[PDB]
Amino acid sequence: GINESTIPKVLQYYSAATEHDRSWYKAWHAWAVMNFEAVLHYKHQNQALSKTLLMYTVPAVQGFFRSISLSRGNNLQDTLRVLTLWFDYGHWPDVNEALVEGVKAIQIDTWLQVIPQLIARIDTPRPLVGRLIHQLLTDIGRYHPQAL
Amino acid sequence: VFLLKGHEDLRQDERVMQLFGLVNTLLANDPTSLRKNLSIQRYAVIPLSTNSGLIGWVPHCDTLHALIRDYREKKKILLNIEHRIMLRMAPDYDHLTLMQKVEVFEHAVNNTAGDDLAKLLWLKSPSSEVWFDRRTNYTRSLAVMSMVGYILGLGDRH
Amino acid sequence: VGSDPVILATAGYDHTVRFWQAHSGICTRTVQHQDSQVNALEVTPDRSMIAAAGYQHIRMYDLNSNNPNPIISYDGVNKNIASVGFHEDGRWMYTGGEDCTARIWDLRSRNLQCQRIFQVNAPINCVCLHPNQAELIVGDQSGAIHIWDLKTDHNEQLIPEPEVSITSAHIDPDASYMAAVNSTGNCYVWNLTGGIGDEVTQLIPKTKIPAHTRYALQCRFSPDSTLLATCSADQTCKIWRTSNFSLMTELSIKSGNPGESSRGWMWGCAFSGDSQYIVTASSDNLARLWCVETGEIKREYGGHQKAVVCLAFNDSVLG
Amino acid sequence: YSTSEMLVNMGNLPLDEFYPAVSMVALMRIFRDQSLSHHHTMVVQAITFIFKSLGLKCVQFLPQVMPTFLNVIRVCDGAIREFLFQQLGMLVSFVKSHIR
Amino acid sequence: DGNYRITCHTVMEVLREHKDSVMAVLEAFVYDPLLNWRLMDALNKKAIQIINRVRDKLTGRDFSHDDTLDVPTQVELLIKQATSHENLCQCYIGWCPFW
Amino acid sequence: SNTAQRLERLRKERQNQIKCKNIQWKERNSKQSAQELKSLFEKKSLKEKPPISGKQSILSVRL
Amino acid sequence: INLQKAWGAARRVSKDDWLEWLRRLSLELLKDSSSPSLRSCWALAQAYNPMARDLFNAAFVSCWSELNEDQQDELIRSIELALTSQDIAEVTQTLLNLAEFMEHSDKGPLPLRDDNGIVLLGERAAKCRAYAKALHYKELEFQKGPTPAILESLISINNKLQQPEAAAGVLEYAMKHFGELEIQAT
Repeated sequence: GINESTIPKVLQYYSAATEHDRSWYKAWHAWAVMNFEAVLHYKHQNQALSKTLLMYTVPAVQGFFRSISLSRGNNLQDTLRVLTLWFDYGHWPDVNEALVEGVKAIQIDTWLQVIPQLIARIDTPRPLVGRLIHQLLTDIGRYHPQAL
Repeated sequence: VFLLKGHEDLRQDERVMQLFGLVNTLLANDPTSLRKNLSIQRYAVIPLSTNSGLIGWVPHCDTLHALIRDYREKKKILLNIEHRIMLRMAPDYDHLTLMQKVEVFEHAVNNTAGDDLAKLLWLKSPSSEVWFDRRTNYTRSLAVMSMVGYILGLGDRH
Repeated sequence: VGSDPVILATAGYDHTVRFWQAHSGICTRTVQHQDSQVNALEVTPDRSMIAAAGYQHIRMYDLNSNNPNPIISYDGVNKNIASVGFHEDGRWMYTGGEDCTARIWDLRSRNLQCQRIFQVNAPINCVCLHPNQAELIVGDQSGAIHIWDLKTDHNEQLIPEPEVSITSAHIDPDASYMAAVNSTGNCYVWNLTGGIGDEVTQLIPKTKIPAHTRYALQCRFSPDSTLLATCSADQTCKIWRTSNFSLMTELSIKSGNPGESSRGWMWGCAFSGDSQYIVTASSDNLARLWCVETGEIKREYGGHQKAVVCLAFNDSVLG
Repeated sequence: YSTSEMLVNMGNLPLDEFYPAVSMVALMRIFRDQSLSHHHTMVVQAITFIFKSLGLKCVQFLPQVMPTFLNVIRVCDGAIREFLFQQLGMLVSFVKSHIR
Repeated sequence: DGNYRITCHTVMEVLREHKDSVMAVLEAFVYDPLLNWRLMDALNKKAIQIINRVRDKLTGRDFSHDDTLDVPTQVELLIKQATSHENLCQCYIGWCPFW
Repeated sequence: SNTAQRLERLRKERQNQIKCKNIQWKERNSKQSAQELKSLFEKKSLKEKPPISGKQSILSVRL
Repeated sequence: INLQKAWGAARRVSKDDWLEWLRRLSLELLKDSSSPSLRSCWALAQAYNPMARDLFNAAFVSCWSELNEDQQDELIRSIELALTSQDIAEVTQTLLNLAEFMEHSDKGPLPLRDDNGIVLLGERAAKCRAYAKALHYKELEFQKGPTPAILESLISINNKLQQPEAAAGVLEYAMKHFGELEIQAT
C-alpha cells in the first residue's frame, strides 16, 4: 500500500516510464494521478507544511494538463481533477504560474463540459484565484457565448 | 415541448444528468457492453433559478402507475385489490410488528397473481417479432439503472 | 370473572379478548381493546389482573369484577411492545419494546424509582426472565442474544449467527436448559449457568436441532422441563424432549388441500400444570386444545372474527 | 406503424366500425402507387360507396383519403381525370362542413 | 437469473474498472458548498462518510468491511436484499411493495 | 343557548373519562443509588432447589 | 353457409392447388361477410389478388362470429387438417397470422385440440423459420407445468435467436429449481 516509502518508489518508475515513451496517455495519466494521491496521503498525515505539499502539487498540475491534450474527447476525469487542485491549492504563487500557462496551452473548447463546476465557485474569497476564473469565462463567451 | 417546474430545485438533477453522460461514454467504449446496446435515456434539464427550472418533455412515454391503471379498469379489476385484502385481514396493518406484517403481506401476494405488466406489453405489440425485441430492451434497461442507481443511492422509486 | 382454578384468554386483530374455560368450549366474557392489536398477554402472579400490551400502551384489565374497560393503562413509549412479564412476587414488571429498550416498570405507588432502562442497537422481539429472578435475557433483530444481570450493570452479548433475527427465547423453570429460535427455524439450545450462587452467567453451546424449515415464531418449555414446543410458520408445531431431543410428538393443522396455500400460521403454545395438554393459538381465527399422546385435539374455540396471535393459559401451582 | 396497428386492431375498436377502417387502409395501398394505374377506375367507385353507406361516421377517414385523392388527380391524365372530378363531387356531398 | 443477472454482472465490472472516473464527478457534487445543504440533514464530516460509503460499494467492501467481495457474489447479495419479504413489507403503502 | 349545551355536553363525557388510571414514564431512576441497587431490584431469590412431583391434578377436574 | 364447401375440398395435393385453395377461400369470405364495407371490395379482389390476402383476417372474424357452435366447430377441424397437411411456408404464414389476430381480439383465441392448440402452433412455426412466434407458444406451455422436454426446447430456440444469455438462464433454472443429476450433458 501507499506508504511513506512506497510513494517515492513508484514515482521513480512512473517518471522513467513517461520519458521512455512520450505522447502516451496511460503514462502521463498514471504519473499525474499518483502525485494527486501523494498529496492526499500527506494532507491526512499533518491534520492528525507549505514546502512539503508544493513538491507534489506543482508536478501534478503539469501532468494533468499534458494528459488533457492527449485524450481530446474523453478527458472528463482529467479536466475535473485540475479544478480540485485549482480550487484548493491554487492560491500559491508557484501554482498560479503553472495554471496560467496550462489554460492557454490547451484548447478553449475543453472547459464547456465543466461549466457548472466553474460557475459554482465564481464567488471564491481569494483574489489570486478569483480573477483567473473570470478571465477564463470571458474567453469562453468570446468563442461560445450561447453556452455560457 | 418543455415542462416549466415551480418550487423545485433542479440544480441537483442537472448534476446527475452529467453523471449519466459519463456512464454512457464508459459503456460505449466497452466491447462486451457496446455490443449489447446498453445506455441510459436522458432528458434536458435547464434550471432558471434557485427554485425554478425547465425540464424537457420526453415523448412516447407514460408512467408505470398510469399504465397498470388503464389495464385493470378495462378488465373490470379494482386498482387496489392487493391493498384491500391486507386491510380486510388486518385493519390495523400500519401498527403491526415486523413479523406480523410479513404474514399479511405474504398472504396478499399469494391470493393475487401478478402478471398485469407481462400481459400489458404483449397486448400493445402489433406482432410477435416486435414483442420479443421490446422485451429484450426492457430487461437490460432496467438492470443498468438498478446498478447505476444503487451506486448513486437513488430512493423513492414509486 | 377470574375466580376459577384454570383460566384461558385469547386475543388478536378482532379488537376484543375472549375468555374461555378448559372444561367446555363456551365463552364467558368479552372485553374491549380499541384501535390496537394485542401482541402478547400475560396474567399477574396474584391472578387478579391481566396484562395486555400493544402499540405504545399497556392496558390492564380486571378479572375479579366485570369491567369491559382498561382500568389501568401505561404510556410513554413510542413504539410497539414485544412482550411483558412480572416478577414471581409481583414486585416489578419488565417490558421489551420495538424502540430498542428493555425497561423495567415499578408497581409500587410511591417514588421508589425501581425502574432501569437498557439500550440496544436493534429492535427486540423476545424478553425472558431467569428462573431465579436475578438475570434477564434480551434478544434483538440482529441475532445477538444479550444476557442482562440485575445485580450488576453489565450485559454479555452472545450471537450464534448474524443477519438472522431471533423471535423467541425461554428458560425452563427447573433451570436445566436455555433454548432460542430464529427466523430460519434453527432452535439453538445452551446449557445454562452452573453458578447458581454467585450468578457467573456462563453458557455453552449444547445442541442444534434442525427443524421448522420456514419461519420460527415461538418456543417454550414446560413446567416440568421435560418438553419443548416450538411454533413455526409452516402451520406445524413440534414437541421435543430433554433426554436426546427426539421428536416426541408432531402437530399440524394443514388441511392437505393445495387451494388453501398457508391459510394461517401457528403463533403460540402453552402447557398445563401437568404438562399433558397443550393449547395453541393459530391465525385461522380460532384456537385449539391438543394432547401430547393421542395427537387428536380435545376442544375448539371459535368466538373470534379475526386472527389470534396471543394466548394466556395458567392455573394453580398444583398439577 | 399506424397502418400495421389497424390490421391487428390494437386499439380494441369494436367490429361495428372496424371493418370500414381495415377496408379503407387496404384500398389506399393500391391507390398511392402509379404502377396500378388501371385499377384506379374501380377503387374510387368503391370508396364513394363506403362514405355513402356510413353517413356521418366517415368524417375521421377524410385525413387519409383526401391527401392521396387530390394528389392522384394532379398526376393522372386522360379520361380518368374527368371521371375523378365527378366522384370528388359526390364525396363533398356526403361530408358537408368538414371539407374545410 | 438470465438476461437480467448477466447484464448486472457486466455493468458492475465496468464501474469497478473505472472507479476513479465515477468517483471524481461525485466528489465535485458532494463537496459543493452551495449544493450539499439539502444532504446535510464538523460541517463537512457527513460529506466524508458519504464518499467512503460510495468507495466501499465500488470495491465490494459494503456488506462486510472485513472482506472483499467479487462481482458475482456482490450482485447475488443485492438481489436477495431487494426481493426479500422482510424488507418489502416495511415499505410505504404508496410505494406499492406488492406491485 | 348554544354554549350552555356544549358546557354540559363536556360534563357528561367527563364522568366516564376519570375511570382509568394512567401511569406515565418519567425519565428518572436510582442513578445515584449505585451501591443501593444491590437490593432494590436485585433480590436474587435463589431457591426452589428441591423438585416436587405432580399427580395430574391440574386437569383432574377439568376433564 | 357456403364457406364449408371452400374448406371441404380434400382434393388439394399439389402446391399450386393449395395456393389456389387459399385464394378461393379468401375470395369467398368477402362475397358474404355480413358487412357492406367488406362486400364492396369483392369486385376489386378478383382483379387484384394481393389486396385480398391482407383482408383475410378481417373477413374471417366477421363470418365466424355469425356462425353458431355447430357450424364453427367444423371450421376448427378443417383448420387443424389444413395446418397438418402441407409444409409450404407461404400458406402456413397466412394461418399463423390469423391465430395471432384472434388472440388480440376481446373474444379470445379460437378453440383448438388442447388449450387453444399452443403445442400445435409451437412446432409448426419452427419449420417456418419464425422463431418469434415459436418462443411465445413455448412460454405458454411452461406457465402450465415445467417439464425437462420444454426446458431443452427453450435452450435450442434461444440459441438460434441470438440470445446466448437468455439460454444460459434456462440452465440455471433447472440446476436449482429442478431435480438434481437430471440435466442432460447435451
